Amino acid sequence: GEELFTGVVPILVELDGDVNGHKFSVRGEGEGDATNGKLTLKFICTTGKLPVPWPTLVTTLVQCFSRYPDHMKRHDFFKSAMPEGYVQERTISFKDDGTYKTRAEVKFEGDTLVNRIELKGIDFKEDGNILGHKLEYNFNSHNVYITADKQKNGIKANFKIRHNVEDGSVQLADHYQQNTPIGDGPLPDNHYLSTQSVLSKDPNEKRDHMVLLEFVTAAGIT
Amino acid sequence: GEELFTGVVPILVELDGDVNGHKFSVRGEGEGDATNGKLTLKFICTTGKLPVPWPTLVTTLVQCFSRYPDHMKRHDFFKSAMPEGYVQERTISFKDDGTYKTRAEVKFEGDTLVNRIELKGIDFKEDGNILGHKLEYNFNSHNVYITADKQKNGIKANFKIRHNVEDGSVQLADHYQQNTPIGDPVLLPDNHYLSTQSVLSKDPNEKRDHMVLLEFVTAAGITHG
Ligand SMILES: *c1ccc(O)c2ncccc12
Ligand SMILES: *c1ccc(O)c2ncccc12
Ligand SMILES: [Cs+]
Ligand SMILES: [Cs+]
Ligand SMILES: [Cs+]
Ligand SMILES: [Cs+]
Ligand SMILES: [Cs+]
Ligand SMILES: [Cs+]
Ligand SMILES: [Cs+]
Ligand SMILES: [Cs+]
Ligand SMILES: [Cs+]
Repeated sequence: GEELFTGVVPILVELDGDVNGHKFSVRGEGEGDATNGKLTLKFICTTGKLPVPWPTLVTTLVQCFSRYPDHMKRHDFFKSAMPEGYVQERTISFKDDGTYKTRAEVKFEGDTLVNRIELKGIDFKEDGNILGHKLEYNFNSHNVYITADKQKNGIKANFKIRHNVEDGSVQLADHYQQNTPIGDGPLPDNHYLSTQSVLSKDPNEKRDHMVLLEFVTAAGIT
Repeated sequence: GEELFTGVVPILVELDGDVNGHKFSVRGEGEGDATNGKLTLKFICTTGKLPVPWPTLVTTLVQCFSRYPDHMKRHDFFKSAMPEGYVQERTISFKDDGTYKTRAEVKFEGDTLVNRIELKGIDFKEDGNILGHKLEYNFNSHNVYITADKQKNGIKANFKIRHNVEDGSVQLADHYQQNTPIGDPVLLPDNHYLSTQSVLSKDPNEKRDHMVLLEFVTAAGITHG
């Protein structure tokens, strides 16, 4: 599938979410360069104010843009499932707080890469770090370990994401990730990805938004 | 002094370190844009394989290229020391491990911003996160609290750097930083903070132990202003 990702590919992300009843929608437009492992996107909240902090939606808001080095091309599941695409289902548990439950489809629609997502956050408490909006405008992770699930013909990943809290503490986010191809065609070994995220604001944007620049690279101590 | 950083300024970094007896040198070339708070550099180890993981040297490998907002220009200590420059002394205590001790001079040689540092690390353990090289190739986002030292006509800062470890844990690096002008008039700031976001990458066309660093630093904390 590593064919349609040479050159720059336009990205559209659509998310419809519901956290504790608070229903919202986010639309992100941009473009990705898998050759350089580069993502340049801009998300806005189409419905109004975002009920959760932007960093909390980073993991949910296209791993098919990660740069796989030429000697690790056998590890690329994300590209392989294209243009048929894959389904990314996730469960994100926030320590001492609520839980995100996401289901998304990442596929090629025309010559534009699309990530369409349904999100259901429940049992979220306040003050907290999510509903109370006390997470800083940044993002830290790594390194994410991807395994193959040959029993479902997809991949499984489990990782811990630490969100920096404004007081100086740390908000834990346990990600349990499952990916399963839509079509049939394409099974990687134990490898890790290395995305690096930087968050900013559009000075000419008076709405709720997040400008995301990202650097994803595949690597492996094997 | 701030008018020296309008536009793109070339940057030369030179780091000479000694960790547990292991001597090493790092040479960095790049350019910085203080208006956008952008910072592009490339560091190489000219003495061979780096004895320490790259992330631990990022904090020591030029805060005069940070983006200060229009209303906080009067609180920009770093640019006001230019072109004569400033001295930046640091003690970095790694929790349950050794300690870096650094002293740097950041000044304008010709039309080039040069950071010449001296590093000495002691009491590091071999099977630890640093000498055992257990740290992941990244760098977390941070918020530094910059305060004014009116007794040294300079500034003070103390912060916590979290380096990611391979086993899914965190290696804490406690930084103690003090910046002093030469004397020689400098702007002493009010209580404010810097926000830092870095990205480390490699050059595939380099066969030497290196680090390609991209960095975005912005200033905030003062209410208008
Ligand atoms: C997805 C998007 C951005 C990140 O920084 C990231 N880190 C770790 C795992 C997944 C992921
Ligand atoms: C210097 C460079 C990059 C960083 O991320 C950083 N963080 C905190 C203090 C200093 C510093
Ligand atoms: Cs743009
Ligand atoms: Cs939970
Ligand atoms: Cs499951
Ligand atoms: Cs040499
Ligand atoms: Cs290293
Ligand atoms: Cs120590
Ligand atoms: Cs980062
Ligand atoms: Cs001191
Ligand atoms: Cs002096």
